[PDB]
Amino acid sequence: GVVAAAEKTKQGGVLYVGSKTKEGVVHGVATVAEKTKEQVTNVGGAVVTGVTAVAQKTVEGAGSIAAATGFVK
Amino acid sequence: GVVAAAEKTKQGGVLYVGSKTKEGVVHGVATVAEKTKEQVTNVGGAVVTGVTAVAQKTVEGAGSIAAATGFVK
Amino acid sequence: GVVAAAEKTKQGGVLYVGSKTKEGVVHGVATVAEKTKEQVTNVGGAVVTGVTAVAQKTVEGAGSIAAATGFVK
Amino acid sequence: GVVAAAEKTKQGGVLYVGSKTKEGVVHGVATVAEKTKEQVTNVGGAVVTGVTAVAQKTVEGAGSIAAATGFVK
Amino acid sequence: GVVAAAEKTKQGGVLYVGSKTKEGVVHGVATVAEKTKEQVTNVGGAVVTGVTAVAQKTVEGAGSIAAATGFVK
Amino acid sequence: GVVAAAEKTKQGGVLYVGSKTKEGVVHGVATVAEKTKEQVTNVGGAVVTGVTAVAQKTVEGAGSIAAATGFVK
Amino acid sequence: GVVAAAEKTKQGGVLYVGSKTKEGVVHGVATVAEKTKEQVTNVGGAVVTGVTAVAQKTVEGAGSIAAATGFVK
Amino acid sequence: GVVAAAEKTKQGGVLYVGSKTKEGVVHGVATVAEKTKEQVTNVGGAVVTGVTAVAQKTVEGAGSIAAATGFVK
Amino acid sequence: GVVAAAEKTKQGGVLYVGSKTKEGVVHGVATVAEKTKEQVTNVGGAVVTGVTAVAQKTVEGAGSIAAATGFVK
Amino acid sequence: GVVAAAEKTKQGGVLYVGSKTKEGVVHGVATVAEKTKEQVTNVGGAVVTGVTAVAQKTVEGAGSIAAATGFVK
Repeated sequence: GVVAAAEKTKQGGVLYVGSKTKEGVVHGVATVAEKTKEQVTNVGGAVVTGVTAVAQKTVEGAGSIAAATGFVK
Repeated sequence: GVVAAAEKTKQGGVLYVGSKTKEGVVHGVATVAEKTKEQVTNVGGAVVTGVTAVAQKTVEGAGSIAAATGFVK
Repeated sequence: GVVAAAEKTKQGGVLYVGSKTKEGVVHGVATVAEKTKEQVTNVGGAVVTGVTAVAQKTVEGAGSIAAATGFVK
Repeated sequence: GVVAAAEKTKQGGVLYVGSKTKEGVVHGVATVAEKTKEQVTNVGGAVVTGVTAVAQKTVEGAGSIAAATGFVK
Repeated sequence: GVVAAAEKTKQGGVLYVGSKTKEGVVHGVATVAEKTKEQVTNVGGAVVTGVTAVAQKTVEGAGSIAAATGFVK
Repeated sequence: GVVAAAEKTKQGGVLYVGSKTKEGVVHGVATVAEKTKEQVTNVGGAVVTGVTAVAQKTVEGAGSIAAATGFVK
Repeated sequence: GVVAAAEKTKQGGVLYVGSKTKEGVVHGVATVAEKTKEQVTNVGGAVVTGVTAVAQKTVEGAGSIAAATGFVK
Repeated sequence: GVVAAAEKTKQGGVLYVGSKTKEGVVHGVATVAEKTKEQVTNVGGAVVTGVTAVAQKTVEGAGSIAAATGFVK
Repeated sequence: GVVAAAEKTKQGGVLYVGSKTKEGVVHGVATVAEKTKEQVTNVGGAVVTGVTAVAQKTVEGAGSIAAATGFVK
Repeated sequence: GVVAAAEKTKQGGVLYVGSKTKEGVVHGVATVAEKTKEQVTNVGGAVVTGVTAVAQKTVEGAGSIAAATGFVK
């Protein structure tokens, strides 16, 4: 039983980023592999992957990830 | 049983990013592989992958990911 | 049983991004592979993949992903 | 049983992006593969893949993805 | 049983994008493959794939995707 | 005085190339340019530009090239 | 005075190349440039630019190249 | 005075190359430049630029190159 | 006076190369530059630039190169 | 006076190379530069630049190179 559950129940500044760059090489979430069996990537949140990466008020509610990998059994 | 469930029940500034760049190479969520069996990528959230990547108020409710990979059984 | 369920029940600033770039190469969610069996990509959220990628108020309700991969059984 | 269910029941700023770019190459959700068996891509959300990719208020309700891949059984 | 169900029951700013670009090459959701068996792409949401890709208020209700691929049985 | 002069006065094996290729992209003598004034290409000899390029006993006599480029004077 | 002169006065084995290739990209004599004034390419000899490039007994007599470039004077 | 002169006056084995390759990228004589004034390439000899480049008995007589570049004077 | 002169006056084994390669990237004579004035490349000899580059008995007579670059005077 | 002169006057084994390689990246004669004035490359001899580079009996006669660079005078 691989169960994920999420509930969100609502009974309802300045951010300056000045970037000046030359030759920007960016890798974010990388999985490099040879001779694998499983390559699982779950993103319940945020992956902000700029050369200028700004993430404001981003992952702000009720996230659930349930990963079951392998299980030769 | 691979179950994902999500509920969202609602009973209802300045962000400056100035980027100046030359030669921007960006990789976000990469899975590079040789001789795999499974390559799973679930995105219940956000993958913001610019050279200028801004993510404001992004992943803000009730996300569920249920991944079951492999299971030779 | 691979079940995903999502419910959303509603009983109801400034963001400046100035980008100036030369030679922008961007990869977002990449799965590169040789000799796989499965290549699954579920996007219940957002994949914003510019050279200038802005994502405002994006993934804001009731997402569910249920992936079951492999299962040689 | 591969079931996906989604319900949405409703009982009912400034975003400037100024981009100036030369030589923009963009890849979004890529699955590159040799000798696969399955290549599944489900998009219940948004894939915004510009050179200037803006996604405002985008994935805002009741998404469900249920993927079952493989199952040699 | 590969079932998808969706219900939507309704009992009922400024976004400037100024893009100036030369040589824009854009790939969105790509599945490139040699020697596959299945290549499935379901889009229950949005795939906005410009050189200038804007997606405002886009994927805003009751989406369901149920994919069952493979199943050698 | 841009002078070229050539005189040729005559008082008068096995070469196996087995090529097997897929996806061959070949560029030979390329001059790629933006905002030039002169683009001169003189070929007094041989430019053999195959995917399988064999040149046997090719440039075997009395070649002269006299190039004068620019000369703002 | 840009002078080239060439005179050729004549008072008169096994080469196996077995190539097996996939994805061959070949560039030979390339001049890539932005904001030039002169782009001169003289070939008095041989430019053999295959994926399989064989040049046997090729540039075998009396070649002359006289290049005068620029000369703001 | 930019003078080139060449005279050739004639008073008159096994080479096995077995190549097996995947993903061959080859650059030979490259001049890559931004904001130049002169880009001169003289080839009085041989440029053999394969993925399998064999050059047998190639540049075997009387070559002359006379390059005069610049000369602001 | 930029003079080149060449004279060639004639009063007249086994080489096995077995190459097996994957992912071969080859650069030969490269001149990469930003903000130059002159980019001169004279080849009176041989530039053999394979992934498998064999050069047998190649540059075997009477080569002359006379380069005069710059000369602000 | 930039003079080059060459004269060649003629009054007239086993070499096994077994190479097996994966991921070969080769750079030969490279001149990488930012803010130059002159970039001169004279090749009166041989530049053999394989992943498997064999040069047998190659530069075997009468080569002359006369380079004069700069000379602000």
